[PDB]
Amino acid sequence: PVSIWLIVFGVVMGVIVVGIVILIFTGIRDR
Amino acid sequence: VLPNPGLDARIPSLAELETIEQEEASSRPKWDNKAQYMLTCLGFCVGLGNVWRFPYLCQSHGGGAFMIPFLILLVLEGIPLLYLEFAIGQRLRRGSLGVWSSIHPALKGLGLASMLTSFMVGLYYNTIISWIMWYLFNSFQEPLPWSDCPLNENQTGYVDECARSSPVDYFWYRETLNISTSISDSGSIQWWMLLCLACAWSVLYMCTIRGIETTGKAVYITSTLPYVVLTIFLIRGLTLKGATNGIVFLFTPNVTELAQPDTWLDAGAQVFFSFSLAFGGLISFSSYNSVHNNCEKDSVIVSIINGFTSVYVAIVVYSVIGFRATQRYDDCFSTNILTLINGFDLPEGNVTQENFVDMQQRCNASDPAAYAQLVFQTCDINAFLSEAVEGTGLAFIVFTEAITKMPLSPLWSVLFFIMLFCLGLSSMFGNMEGVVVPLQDLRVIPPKWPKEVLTGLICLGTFLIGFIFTLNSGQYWLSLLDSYAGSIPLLIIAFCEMFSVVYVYGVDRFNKDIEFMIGHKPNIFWQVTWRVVSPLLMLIIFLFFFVVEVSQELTYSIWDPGYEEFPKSQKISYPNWVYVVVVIVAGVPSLTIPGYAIYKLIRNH
Ligand SMILES: *[C@@H]1O[C@H](CO)[C@@H](O[C@@H]2O[C@H](CO)[C@@H](O)[C@H](O)[C@H]2NC(C)=O)[C@H](O)[C@H]1NC(C)=O
Ligand SMILES: *[C@@H]1O[C@H](CO)[C@@H](O)[C@H](O)[C@H]1NC(C)=O
Ligand SMILES: *[C@@H]1O[C@H](CO)[C@@H](O)[C@H](O)[C@H]1NC(C)=O
Ligand SMILES: *[C@@H]1O[C@H](CO)[C@@H](O)[C@H](O)[C@H]1NC(C)=O
Ligand SMILES: *[C@@H]1O[C@H](CO)[C@@H](O)[C@H](O)[C@H]1NC(C)=O
Repeated sequence: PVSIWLIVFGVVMGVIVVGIVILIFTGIRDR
Repeated sequence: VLPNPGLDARIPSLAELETIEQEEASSRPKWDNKAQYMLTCLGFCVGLGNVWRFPYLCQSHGGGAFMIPFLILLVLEGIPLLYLEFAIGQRLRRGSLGVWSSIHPALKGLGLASMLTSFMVGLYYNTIISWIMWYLFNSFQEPLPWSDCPLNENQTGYVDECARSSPVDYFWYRETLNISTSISDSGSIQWWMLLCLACAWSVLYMCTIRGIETTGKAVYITSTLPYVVLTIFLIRGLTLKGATNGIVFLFTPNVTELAQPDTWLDAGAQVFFSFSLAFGGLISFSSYNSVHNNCEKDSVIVSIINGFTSVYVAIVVYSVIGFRATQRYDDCFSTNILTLINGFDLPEGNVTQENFVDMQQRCNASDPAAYAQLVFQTCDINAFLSEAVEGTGLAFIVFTEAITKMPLSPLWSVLFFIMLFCLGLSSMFGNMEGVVVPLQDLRVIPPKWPKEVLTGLICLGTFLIGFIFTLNSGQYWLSLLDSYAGSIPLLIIAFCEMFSVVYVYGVDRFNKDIEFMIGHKPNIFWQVTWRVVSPLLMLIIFLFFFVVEVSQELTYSIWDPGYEEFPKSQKISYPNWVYVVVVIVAGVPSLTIPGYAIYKLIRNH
């Protein structure tokens, strides 16, 4: 009922964009 | 030896090099450890070609012996080249395009040929990682989606092409790719694949954001993990049913295959891809080291681990092929048992494998005209071990079928697809280093706009060109470019690096400068292979290319489900407009090396 390959995509695509955000953040910061 | 003037006051000088590193601590990145540099160089040599390209060529070309060929060619092309590439970046202190423009600035095409080659290899290798993480998302469920056929509309029979083919062969061509019947017929963008592509490029932009001070920890993990998993697959692979029957089949020597012009080409063109030579990334990674770093000991350690790993992955791969071929031989031979039991009324455990042939003739001597309707199979090993699958099918229709017949199916599939992911990732780091650093020495953007902004426009710009391989015919496009591209550019760029250091820079200036870094001017073995052996040995690989290109009858494989005698193979002879694509991807990286050299010599004079 959930299309199980979508929710594993979701918890992976969640980590990467918050992994990127913090990245650019600290970047410009110590920049 | 070639008379170029003004070599000094264009490169740094030898007495000035002891002061240049206490000022390039700013405005130039630097490694933290020595192991941070060796782990990002092993990840650039080992990836995705030791899995589905080398163990096929190790066997198909008289395995057990091909080892011999692959070896010699190694300590002859590979060693010398890698060494000369490591020692040229440490000295001239620039990237790839800055080194060849420092020595005779009318040359400059080796930097632009390495950038065009790194753009095209990293464009389609980020679609293979897009396919790999699609199979990783479809794990974490105990009935795997490539384990059984779906029902159609009335729930009475299977889907028609899942029954004639295999269910795994159905998950690739219809539920992953949705492939078409030709390269001419293309459709829509196929959303799921697109989402996956996005994910791949995003995961790549997070790891290579701030140049080299991110791909450090990255390399660490993305370089060890692959090794540990590969190991875990050895003590599981050598235990199942039919390993040591697929290891022996890999190492059977056939000495007739040594006397072939096609053997030594792909054994030669694998060495330039077992390493990462003529790509322009190993010069930019070596240019961050200290000036007195030993680059002679690094090129031997890197090449020993690369020659040991390629044998080590072939042991792991052919243990799984040996398990799948023993299983298919037993689920074939048990159906030849089941036919006569259903026709001659014999007990259950009656007529096993030890007594097949004698119980064939006991029945036909008992009563004739009842054996004539019996359909038996002629299945035998060395016919189940001998399929010629290569390039993507060794992971998506061969390796993942043997995983479903193991004990814990959704755990050996998560461990298998995170490993491939890691390999892909390290190779990606390499190619990205290859396209960003020559795009800074060209100065396409102002000296504002920091390192986050240039990498973000490469990861977004190569994403939109990657829409070609998400179409319905997107797998015929990816099988086209690969080979060609790689091969040609690699060989050509690799020859002019060995030429323009020995005969344009000067191998006598080179020796002195090397000695200044390490001491002990290199041996007679280094002087022989640099001067005479490896430039000569790289010409007969270039001569064998135009021998095997003019007679192989260039074709490609399609799927075509609505076709008479369907699940065998197909070759249908590429259209005439595809030579435009072959000339573009293989010719213009090869022709910018003379093309800029003709332009610069007629702009001055
Ligand atoms: C060892 O390698 C040779 C080299 O190709 C294989 O040889 C050929 O066999 C085919 C039969 O299908 C002939 O059409 C070719 O002309 C043969 N080539 C030569 C050069 O004679 C041979 O099959 C390999 N050995 C085994 C056991 O497979
Ligand atoms: C199969 O399904 C179709 C509708 O998709 C239906 O018309 C047909 O009667 C079904 N066949 C059987 C044998 O039930
Ligand atoms: C691709 O899949 C869609 C449904 O997802 C289907 O309508 C279409 O026919 C498929 N393409 C081909 C070439 O069969
Ligand atoms: C198969 O049947 C024959 C016929 O009686 C019998 O002698 C033999 O023991 C049987 N084999 C097994 C494994 O039971
Ligand atoms: C029974 O069939 C086999 C298969 O063709 C044949 O070789 C054999 O000779 C037959 N037996 C007799 C008695 O003809």
